[PDB]
Amino acid sequence: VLRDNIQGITKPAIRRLARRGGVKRISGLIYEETRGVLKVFLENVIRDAVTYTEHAKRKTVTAMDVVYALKRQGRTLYGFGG
Amino acid sequence: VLRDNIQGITKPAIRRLARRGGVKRISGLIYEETRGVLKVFLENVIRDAVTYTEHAKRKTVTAMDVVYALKRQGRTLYGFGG
Amino acid sequence: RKESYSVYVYKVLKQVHPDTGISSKAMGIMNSFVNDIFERIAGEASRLAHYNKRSTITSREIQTAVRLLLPGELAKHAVSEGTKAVTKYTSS
Amino acid sequence: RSRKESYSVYVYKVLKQVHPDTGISSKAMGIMNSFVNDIFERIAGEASRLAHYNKRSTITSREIQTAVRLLLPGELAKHAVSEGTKAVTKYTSSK
Amino acid sequence: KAKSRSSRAGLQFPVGRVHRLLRKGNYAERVGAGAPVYMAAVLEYLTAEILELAGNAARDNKKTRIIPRHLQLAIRNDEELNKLLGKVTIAQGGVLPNIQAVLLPK
Amino acid sequence: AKAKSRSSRAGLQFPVGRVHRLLRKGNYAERVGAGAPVYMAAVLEYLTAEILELAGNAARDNKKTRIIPRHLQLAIRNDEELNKLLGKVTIAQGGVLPNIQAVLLPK
Amino acid sequence: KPHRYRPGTVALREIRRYQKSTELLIRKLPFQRLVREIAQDFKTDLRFQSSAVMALQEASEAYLVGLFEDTNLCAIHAKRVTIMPKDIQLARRIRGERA
Amino acid sequence: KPHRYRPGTVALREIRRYQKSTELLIRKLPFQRLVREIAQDFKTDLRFQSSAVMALQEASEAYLVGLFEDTNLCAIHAKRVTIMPKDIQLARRIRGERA
DNA sequence: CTTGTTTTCCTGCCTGGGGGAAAAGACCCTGGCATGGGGAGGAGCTGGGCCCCCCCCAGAAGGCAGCACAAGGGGAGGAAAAGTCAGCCTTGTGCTCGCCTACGGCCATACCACCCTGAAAGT
DNA sequence: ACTTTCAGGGTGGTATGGCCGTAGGCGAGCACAAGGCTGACTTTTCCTCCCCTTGTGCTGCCTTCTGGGGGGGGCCCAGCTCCTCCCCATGCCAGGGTCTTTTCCCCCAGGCAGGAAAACAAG
Repeated sequence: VLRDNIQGITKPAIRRLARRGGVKRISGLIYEETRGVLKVFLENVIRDAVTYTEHAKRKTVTAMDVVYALKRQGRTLYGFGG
Repeated sequence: VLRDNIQGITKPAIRRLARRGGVKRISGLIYEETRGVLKVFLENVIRDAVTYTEHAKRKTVTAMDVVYALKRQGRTLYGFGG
Repeated sequence: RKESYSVYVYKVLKQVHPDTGISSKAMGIMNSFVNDIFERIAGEASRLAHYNKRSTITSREIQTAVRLLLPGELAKHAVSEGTKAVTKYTSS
Repeated sequence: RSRKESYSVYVYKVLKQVHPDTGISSKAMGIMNSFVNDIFERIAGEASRLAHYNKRSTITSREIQTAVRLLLPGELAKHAVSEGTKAVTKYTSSK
Repeated sequence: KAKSRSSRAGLQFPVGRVHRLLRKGNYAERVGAGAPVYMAAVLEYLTAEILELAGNAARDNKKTRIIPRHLQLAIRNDEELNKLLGKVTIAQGGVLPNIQAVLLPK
Repeated sequence: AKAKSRSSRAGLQFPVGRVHRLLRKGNYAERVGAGAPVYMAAVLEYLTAEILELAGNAARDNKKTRIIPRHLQLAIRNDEELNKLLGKVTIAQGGVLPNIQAVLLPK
Repeated sequence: KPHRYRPGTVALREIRRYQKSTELLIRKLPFQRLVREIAQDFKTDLRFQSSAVMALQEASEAYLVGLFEDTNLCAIHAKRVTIMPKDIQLARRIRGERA
Repeated sequence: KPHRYRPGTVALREIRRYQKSTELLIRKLPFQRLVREIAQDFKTDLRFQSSAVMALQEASEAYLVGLFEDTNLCAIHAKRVTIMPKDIQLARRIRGERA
């Protein structure tokens, strides 16, 4: 998992997400744009979750850590506890 | 203070607000849309302010009531106490 | 051990939909909903007491927290529900 | 008339430290007081939520530091954490 | 003659556990006697309101069980519930089927 | 013993004792540690000094010797970190940043 | 014929002037009347602090100016320089006020 | 010659198919590797609960779908059906993620 | 590419008003003392997160055809911008009234705290 | 179905908050200019909108191959629990050092007149 895993978000996957979003046609640079946007979002959430994990003096990120990190960013998530 | 005071937000005032927003050209339908948007925003803030005032068993709405109403909507205001 | 509202969400489901069941995934979601609304109402009532320099959360602070947090017709029915409960609870 | 309280005195001392020859107006001082109260409330609420998440009863400098890390952006949080740690070290290890 | 307080208030939500949650939640120094009753009435009302619409959605799909999809359908179809839970993600809930009218063939 | 100020002991200007009292009476936890007020009063002093320095720079740029709300707003909206911290905050009588999109400028 | 400025340069001068200032761009009396008229529907025989009305006005000006900035960005997106109601609507829908 | 579909009908049927489902649209293993690669710059030797990675994936997918709806609105604003990186940029800026 | 024309910046002069210092006090912070309790630490246990193995088929990737959509150009019209002129209504000032709010004082009941037990809800 | 943890009953104490009284600050209300801002009309220009056309970039489809998903097994570390106890935080009281409110006056900001300079747009 060390290097260049952003390409694992394949163009078919991004098209599936866009289709769920109601998008009909997709330009070719959208895939790179989406990879960057998702990377920024994930960096924010995982930084907040790791902060909680480190404060709890744990070595394992729990689903509750992610739920708290999402709550403090304004995106509440139901279905993983809380 | 009883009827039709939304028209007191005049077209020159809306133009000045747009100019502070950096707008160069304004359509003639923008004024009656800005008035409705402002009306909705003021209704939302004043409802919460009056709810705070009634909870405090007061009859005069205070700057602190308004500040709490604005804070509750993610619109924290500096300068009028708090 | 751990606690939740599963016993009471189920007893509420059997009152509005006596035949319909609930998945453990849907029940776990309903538990996050109840905990999220409780912390919303209690947090607003906590601030309401602090603004007024009170040290007690009474039914008045819960009633005002409900009217601040819930939308129009949800608040009218939630307040009518809470008021009806306290009226019957205090009167025997 | 009941006496109110504010951060104006300490804001003024910090201002005379950072800019010895420039003043401040009453409205700017009110904004400074609102800012200090806002940040205090933010950090204290975050530390309270942290201590509740970890089933703790005491809000500690550890909770304050983790609230600061969760609330401030990169360089601001770095420098605020450093300032808080140095202040607590001076308080505990001297005088 | 040791009646429960939930039975005294006529509710199916736990007044005693709501009272304990309010007392140990660091919300104020004191908690009044009617506050847990009011809070447990509001929570019960909201839970019933959501479950009714979720069961309606489940019956709409000829399913006898409420699932996260049905909860999502109920929340997003109800205008007041959508406004209340406007910043909430329901896991495995999906989205409402919605296509912009410009994307449909002429 | 001659009462020694905890702010002086910590090295700060902000009121460590008043911060402790506000933490204790704010209903945040059952207990408040001894280092929590000292840490919070240091963070609040650092964040005050940052804004005050930037606003003093903004006042000097305008050839004023007294900070007014305009200077605080200019400091906040020109600092990347402070703008992010106070992104949902309205400064009364602070104005907006000078900014015109290139599309609207004359050709 | 007299001297006349081209359409759009006085607008730029006004943009510069109003972005250099901090004063309130809506007259205080009509805004106060609007605030009282709106509060009537929530509670009759209400009173207001001058500071309360001032806080409401400052909040409203900040809100409207930010909304106009987003509206201008939507107008430029649609390859226009004139802002239209649909630009305000798109801005509000994206920021989450229209859904 | 064989029969083929016109460009757009398959797009609409894919929209209809993926708007009726709830399953995650990203492959779980490459999403997990991405999450573990991002977390490596915050703390080395991090373990992850399977439910934690699942929660991250559900949050990320809901965020991307909600963003693509706003991107589609911005694309339609410019009299288009194809979404471009500038539509995403405008949507994120108006949302507040780019300011 | 010049010259006239509005508009804004700069500088000196006058002025006023609001902020920074001074003083009395009042109020809460600190020191000192006693004390229960929470959380840090040393074990012990086991649940699950990691890691490897094998298989397979479902999905991704690359290529090709073809088409439909984005974009640029051109032209018409209609709708803002700018300028001018008459009016009106905001605002700054001044005077009045009385209502509401905030404080004080007294006390009453409502909630905390604690000791026990039975039952509710968690596994 | 067992159980074991917690909600309910009864009692003591006091502290928070409710009620009556009171005073003044400030919010509402009324005149009264007057002049600066608004409303309206006119010109016309320039920006929006529509139509056409090109080519390029996107989609749809087909085939190959990879790698994600799904079991299967081992393991060892990390999270959780339990028991000690001790150091820290809490509660309380006495006394002064700090911070709040009032007073004032002098310098920094506001207003204005006059001149210089800087873009603008016509030719």
